[PDB]
Amino acid sequence: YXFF
Amino acid sequence: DLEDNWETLNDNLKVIEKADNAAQVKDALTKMRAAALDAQKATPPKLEDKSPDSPEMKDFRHGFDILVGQIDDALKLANEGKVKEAQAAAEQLKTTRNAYIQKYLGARSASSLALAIAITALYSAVCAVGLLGNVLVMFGIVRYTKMKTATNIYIFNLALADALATSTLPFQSAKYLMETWPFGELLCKAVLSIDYYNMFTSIFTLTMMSVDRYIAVCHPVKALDFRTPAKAKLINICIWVLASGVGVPIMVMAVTRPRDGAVVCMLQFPSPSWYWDTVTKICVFLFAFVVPILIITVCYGLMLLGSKEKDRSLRRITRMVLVVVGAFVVCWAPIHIFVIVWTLVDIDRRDPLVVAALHLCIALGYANSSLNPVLYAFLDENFKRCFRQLC
Repeated sequence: YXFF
Repeated sequence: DLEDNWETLNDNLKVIEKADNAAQVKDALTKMRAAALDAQKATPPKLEDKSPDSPEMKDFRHGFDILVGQIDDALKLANEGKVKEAQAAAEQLKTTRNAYIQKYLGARSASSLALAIAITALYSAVCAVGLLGNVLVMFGIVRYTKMKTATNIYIFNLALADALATSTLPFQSAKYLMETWPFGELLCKAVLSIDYYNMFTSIFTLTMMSVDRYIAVCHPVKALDFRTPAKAKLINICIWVLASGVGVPIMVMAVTRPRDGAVVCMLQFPSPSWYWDTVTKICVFLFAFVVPILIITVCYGLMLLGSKEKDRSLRRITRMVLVVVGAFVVCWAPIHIFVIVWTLVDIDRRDPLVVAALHLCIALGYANSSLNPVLYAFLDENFKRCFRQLC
């Protein structure tokens, strides 16, 4: 975590 | 710094292509010329650290002297009021840029590679530990009939979520090194939703362990009725079903798409994405962090308020949960803060020390999964024994  | 300059050339070019007058064309040109000169000064990655007067370096530098020349030409036209003519001249330099200088850009910085290798290392390192370490925990609990404790059944649940989490890591490592996602859509969907399951199922189990300790301590009479293993299993399954209230929608929403030369795995929020994205990012901070924390802190606050070995035992096991709870917090507190800053406070997002620090503390998040099994086998005696018993 996190991502696009 | 350079990709930034190459950015402003492209942008100003299309401002000229959408322009309606000489002044605003002129201005745009004048920006590009500055961009092209500070770009010329810079060394690009394909030319990592060649001789400052190598043929290729001399040749790259040349490309810009050309481009500048052409900007001073277009600027002579716009100055004289010749707008359309200045625009046409601007059209020909997009090509002259691409024909000469473009063959030097696009590559990854040596720093950036170093980061990627550094990550892959840590990941592999976490991955080899956690995946191993929690398969053991999961194997140890089921196999040995002597280990079916209410709290230990909750740990199983953690070791499961952590294990699953650490199975995705090498895929992330490969994504970083090779700069693309070669594993297909299904596995993209698998990896992201697993990353969300990991956060909630962990923090919900850690809330229920905390609730569990509390009823154990403050209501030992009542406990005998609710503190059974069969029931813990039920709550584990509930924790997972409930978590699926967040995990399944991501399962669907996550997808694989090509973008700017590569294939990238990502979330697709129904428009407006940037809004719904924030929505979720807040909820994850509340409902998988602060709100469960407040519950735990309450649970623990209240316990500040029976036989020889049983009173000592409760203390040891209770003190174990607080550490894992705390250890959890300190691993995730960094990244949960960072992401809320990242998506609300507009800081500088391309700096070496910034990006690294982010990545280097996302890594801490995932390090929580390799830490757990160690803490179990160094703060629980039965776990400590089993792990050095095997070998």
